[PDB]
Amino acid sequence: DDLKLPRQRVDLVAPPFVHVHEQATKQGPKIMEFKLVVQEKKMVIDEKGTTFQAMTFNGSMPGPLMVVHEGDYVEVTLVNPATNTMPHNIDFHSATGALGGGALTLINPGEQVVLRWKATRTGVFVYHCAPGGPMIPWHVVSGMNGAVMVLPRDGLNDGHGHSLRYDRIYYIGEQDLYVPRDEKGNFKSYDSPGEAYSDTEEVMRKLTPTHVVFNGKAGALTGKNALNANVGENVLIVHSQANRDSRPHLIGGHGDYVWETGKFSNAPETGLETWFIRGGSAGAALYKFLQPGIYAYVTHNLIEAANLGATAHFKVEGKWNDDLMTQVKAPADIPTGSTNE
Amino acid sequence: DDLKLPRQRVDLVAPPFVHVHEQATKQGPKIMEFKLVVQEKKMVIDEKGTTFQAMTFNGSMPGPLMVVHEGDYVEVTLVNPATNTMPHNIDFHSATGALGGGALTLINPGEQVVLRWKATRTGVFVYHCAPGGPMIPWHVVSGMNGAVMVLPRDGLNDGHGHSLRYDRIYYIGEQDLYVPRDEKGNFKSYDSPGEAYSDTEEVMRKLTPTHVVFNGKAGALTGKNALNANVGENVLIVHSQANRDSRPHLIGGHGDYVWETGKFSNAPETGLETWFIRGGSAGAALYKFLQPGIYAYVTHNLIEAANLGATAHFKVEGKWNDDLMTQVKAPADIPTGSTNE
Amino acid sequence: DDLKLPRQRVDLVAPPFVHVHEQATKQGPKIMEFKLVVQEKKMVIDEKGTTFQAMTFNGSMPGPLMVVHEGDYVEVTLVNPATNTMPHNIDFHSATGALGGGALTLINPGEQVVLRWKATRTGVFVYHCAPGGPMIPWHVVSGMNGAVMVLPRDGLNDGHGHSLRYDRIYYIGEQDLYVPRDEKGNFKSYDSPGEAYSDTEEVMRKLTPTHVVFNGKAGALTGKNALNANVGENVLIVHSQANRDSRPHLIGGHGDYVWETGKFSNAPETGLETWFIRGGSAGAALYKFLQPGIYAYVTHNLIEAANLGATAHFKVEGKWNDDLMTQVKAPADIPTGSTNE
Ligand SMILES: [Cu+2]
Ligand SMILES: [Cu+2]
Ligand SMILES: [Cu+2]
Ligand SMILES: [Cu+2]
Ligand SMILES: [Cu+2]
Ligand SMILES: [Cu+2]
Repeated sequence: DDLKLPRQRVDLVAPPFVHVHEQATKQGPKIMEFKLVVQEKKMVIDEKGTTFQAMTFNGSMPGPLMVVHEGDYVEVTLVNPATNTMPHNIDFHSATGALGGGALTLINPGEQVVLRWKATRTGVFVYHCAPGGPMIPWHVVSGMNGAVMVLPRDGLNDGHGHSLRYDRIYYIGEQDLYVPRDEKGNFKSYDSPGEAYSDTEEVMRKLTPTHVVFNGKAGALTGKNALNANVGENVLIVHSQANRDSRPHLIGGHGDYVWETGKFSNAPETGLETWFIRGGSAGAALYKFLQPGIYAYVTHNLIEAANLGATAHFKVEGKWNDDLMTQVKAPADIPTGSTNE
Repeated sequence: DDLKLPRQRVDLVAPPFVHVHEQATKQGPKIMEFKLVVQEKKMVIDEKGTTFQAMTFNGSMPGPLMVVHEGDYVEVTLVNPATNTMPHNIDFHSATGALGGGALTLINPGEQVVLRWKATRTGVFVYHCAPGGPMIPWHVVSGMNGAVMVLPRDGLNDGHGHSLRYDRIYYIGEQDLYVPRDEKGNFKSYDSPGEAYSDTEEVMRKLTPTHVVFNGKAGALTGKNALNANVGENVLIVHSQANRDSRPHLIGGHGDYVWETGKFSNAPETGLETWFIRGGSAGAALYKFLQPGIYAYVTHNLIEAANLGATAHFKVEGKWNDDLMTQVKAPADIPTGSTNE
Repeated sequence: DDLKLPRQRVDLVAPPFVHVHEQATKQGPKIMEFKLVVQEKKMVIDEKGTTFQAMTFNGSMPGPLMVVHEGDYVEVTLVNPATNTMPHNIDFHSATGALGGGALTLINPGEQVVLRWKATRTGVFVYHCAPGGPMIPWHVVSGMNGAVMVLPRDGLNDGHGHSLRYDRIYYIGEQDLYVPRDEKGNFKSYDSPGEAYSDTEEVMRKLTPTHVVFNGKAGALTGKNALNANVGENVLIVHSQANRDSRPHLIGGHGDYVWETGKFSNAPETGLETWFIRGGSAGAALYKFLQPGIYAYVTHNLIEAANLGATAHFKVEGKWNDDLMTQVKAPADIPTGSTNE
């Protein structure tokens, strides 16, 4: 029975940015059309230049954020070009049936498939490849995961009948990676994903990542690729982790409104210091910036954040508020008449 | 001062099934009588036939689910037959005082003990052995843990004054296991729990399980022992983990109503993709099946799920709903006029 | 523009105790003055006498609990005596701007600094050192972390308009430690923090602690330093973990009211068995003791609790309530007419 709704083609953009969308809408349900192209390729994952045999949707880790509204249909064309070596598929945690779509989307290199799923559940959700068996974790931790956001048609709210609107949105995909080392402790390089598999599975089995990165590599979202904001802006930070827990924290800020389980039918928690993304999920936090300067956005296992790659920066423009915080006395020599024992 | 209430003897059944019970009841408080018999025995824990020196309540991992109502008394006869080698006891996280009952239930082989605890707290709760000191984790990770459910007398509700009723209930006990390996990486076998202890403690200390299983072994709840359901049924899935965190996910479904901390005085969260069972607790999720087919129920560390044992299946009978999901175009060769870069 | 409020100097006390404070107050906002003195020193961390090159605020792990009210200003003098070897600073997760204060408080040995932050966010919050880069995790896991509590001016409430008042408060700071071992597996000793660093970083990178302790050492809060309470007392247990997740559980009790994300703008959950402190946060639980005796307070990874150091005790005075729990029959030989198969 043909589905007779308007169609809208969406052009995806690379994370941490997000394709243009409306928050609140008075449009009715549409068939929202997306295309994802699998790309297997070697990628650089850390500041020392370590390479990795990655597998991606659309060439990025994470895959791009898709945004629709409650009641829309999502029609995804998944493409597996013949330059790839592996079969792939896609599982939407937002979707109902057939293992999230994985049981309807298995494609060999040289094939494509078209899946439609109804967006009946609001929130942010993981999507990931899941070919079967041990290939499921391997494809996911090789980079084959992203997220989809299903907004209420009226946009976000605080769970107490007040509208919430973001000025800016960023998507932070966190990736646990498992890179083999040689006898001397150096990371090993491989010429194909298949050649990396056996050694990689051994590292995976011990459940300790070698790297934990945002946007696919250590330092991806620092330096010149820091995330911009301004004092007074309400920023939505979507965070996903398809395989392993995370504990996001905005250093020098808070989560004003946090859906740590990621589902907008639940009221957000207020005023959090650190929240928790359970592996296999996406969550989201709103924050209104109150101070200018550099903020570091981390997982608050600080070892992961500082030493395995999992730090992003915000650079926030505006005027400093000395009522909220001030340096009363700059560093000075301890007074000779001090005690301090 | 004798307690003058009606007595009801309950016959426990092996997980993942649950003894017969009422959800809502107009019966008053009763003394609900249960018996648990400790059994130390070698068990098979994975598809390659690895054996393990297990210690169990009632011969199963997990121990059986006990179900009572708020205000009932629970009178447990704990039996430690003289064929066992170790002292054992029982700690109910549902109970108040004496380390959950552990300080009143320590029995040598050849002894039994009778503990009564009042079910003053609603929810699902862990029970476990806890003899003292380093024996506490060892007995728990050797299999000596289960769960108890204390239902409100009016049954479950959504926290907004609407009754919730399940058509079916399953109990998923997740077990982290720590099996020693020899110099070549093969799992070691032992002739007794005591002989396994020193080598097992060394693996335990590094906090990385070798196996993470549902119902005591990899593949326990797949193949012919898949969990049955039908389209339209509301299924309650109780999940426990006595020692280590888990992140349950129903692949192709959701948690319609989830008590991830497991306590029915709190309203459930709605529409979750993945939830979180903190180690040392039980949680519960309701889901109404909307699509037929195979569903995989996992912890969403996919390495744990696919490679360490932690996958169950549901086989759901009914009619496919093409409005919720459909394969618009089956796999086909990428059109020659396609781009895809 | 000078801030013209009354000033109040607070004398901090060593954990697990808490400086005197009011729960509800009709005082207006004050500038609450605190001093923290960094101390680098070797400390004993386990029952076998293992030593560790620690770095602390005020000589303790955790640093002391600071207590203020919503709307107060907190003026902290941070002192780094010239006997220390390292630069230090302080990041308050309760504060807004400048990386929580870290970007305004970096002091060399022989210096001090004065930071003021407005207590605009209610809850319990971590504070920690964060000098920069890989020094951030190293200083934190060397002991440089504590917590601050920002109470509502009306004190705590249940989120349903009922006041909650504690009779007693304890602060449990949990510390993950990473102690190097030699080729034979023995813990290594060092003459300075700098000399320990390279070997310690290698252990940190594998993300598995060697020790997980409360109040700075295994057994700190057992034996003669057990935590006292009485039947009928409502006890607030503040728990922090600056780097790694924890799952607190009171063995033989419950969490009557739990803010596991730690922020008093959110209603607490009721009747929990086990709760979850996400690494980089503090949470809090109220419990009214109903039974006398020993209680063990653990992280419910029981391996961590029994074998890596993470057990505290409460010793509770009062009268046993046989209605809540009783030993119906003491241990006895299994009756000859028993079956039990
Ligand atoms: Cu794939
Ligand atoms: Cu998934
Ligand atoms: Cu036992
Ligand atoms: Cu327990
Ligand atoms: Cu420091
Ligand atoms: Cu921090």
